[PDB]
Amino acid sequence: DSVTRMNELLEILPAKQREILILRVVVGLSAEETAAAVGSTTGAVRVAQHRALQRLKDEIVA
Repeated sequence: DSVTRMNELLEILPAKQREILILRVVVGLSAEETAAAVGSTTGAVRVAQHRALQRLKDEIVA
């Protein structure tokens, strides 16, 4: 199940990064709305996004 694999991948990330990716990508919050939602700065959300995609890319590639 594709969503099953997705959740297993997401479970590889820190909670905060999972939350950010779900909010930005699946739900569709902007970076600003996401930062407001999770009590961060937009800058912090951008950094977390970068760190998340890199960890994901690592897993997918390997």
